[PDB]
Amino acid sequence: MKSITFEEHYVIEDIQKETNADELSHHDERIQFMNNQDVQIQVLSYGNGSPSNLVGQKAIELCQKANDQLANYIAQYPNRFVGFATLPINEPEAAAREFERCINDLGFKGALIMGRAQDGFLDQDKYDIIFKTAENLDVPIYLHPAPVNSDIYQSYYKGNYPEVTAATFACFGYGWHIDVGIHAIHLVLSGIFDRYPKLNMIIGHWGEFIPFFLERMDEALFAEHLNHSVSYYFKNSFYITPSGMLTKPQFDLVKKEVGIDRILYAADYPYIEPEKLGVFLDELGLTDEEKEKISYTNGAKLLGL
Ligand SMILES: [Ca+2]
Repeated sequence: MKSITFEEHYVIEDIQKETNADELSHHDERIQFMNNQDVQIQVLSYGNGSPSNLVGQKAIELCQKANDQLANYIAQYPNRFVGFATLPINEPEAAAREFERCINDLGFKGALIMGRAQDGFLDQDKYDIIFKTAENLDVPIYLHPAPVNSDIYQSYYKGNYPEVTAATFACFGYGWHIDVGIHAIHLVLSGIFDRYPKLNMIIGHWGEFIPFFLERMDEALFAEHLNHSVSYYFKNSFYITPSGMLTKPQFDLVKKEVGIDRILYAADYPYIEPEKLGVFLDELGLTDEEKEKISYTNGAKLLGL
């Protein structure tokens, strides 16, 4: 059974010099992984050091270059890849125009945004245009982690242990996942999904802790200004992926909280190269219908394939 994978990364060497298997030129290594793991399509997004974290004209020009080079690559292998836009978030009106260009000119099927803006989370009024654009284009936004701000690193992650421990704790060990979950909650609480009810967002790492507390948020997080309960937005406007963390207890929690229709597959290639990607869905006690949904059908519907 073939899959569509949603959190698969690339970088461009020349863009990296300005800002190894992640390099877009490493085509054969990418295809070997996909073929061996029964992956039909990788949805490609910029990886480490994305130009989306830069400011002004430089951020604009480097995102345009990344998107153009990605589109040239997909045009060579159109049956195996779909593109997600890289946006200069620190320039929101320019980001919304680049989003439109990616969808309408480049044939991309959404955007992946790493971290947050230089001035905070994307619930701020100035970023509303990005979400409005995504709904208008009928495409999702994948909200991905990135390094936390220095004030969070110093308050929460530095402690009585080595610096390498503090850095990994702040990043992929825990911290940047806590951060992206909080960012996604800001988006819900700000009413983005009441303004743009057809908008869908995607989050990785089994929901960035959010599914652990859905029932508790409905009971304890006061949000009477929204049209729906807090949990409703995660069940109806979000999709969740594993990001190559192929662990059953988290899958079971996510299935009970959001349901099978909201789960998409993802490997986090090449930062994770999960050897069990092609067999994991067979170890969860799922029906063939459920396996088909997670592997390809939920994603094919979302991407309009
Ligand atoms: Ca990733």
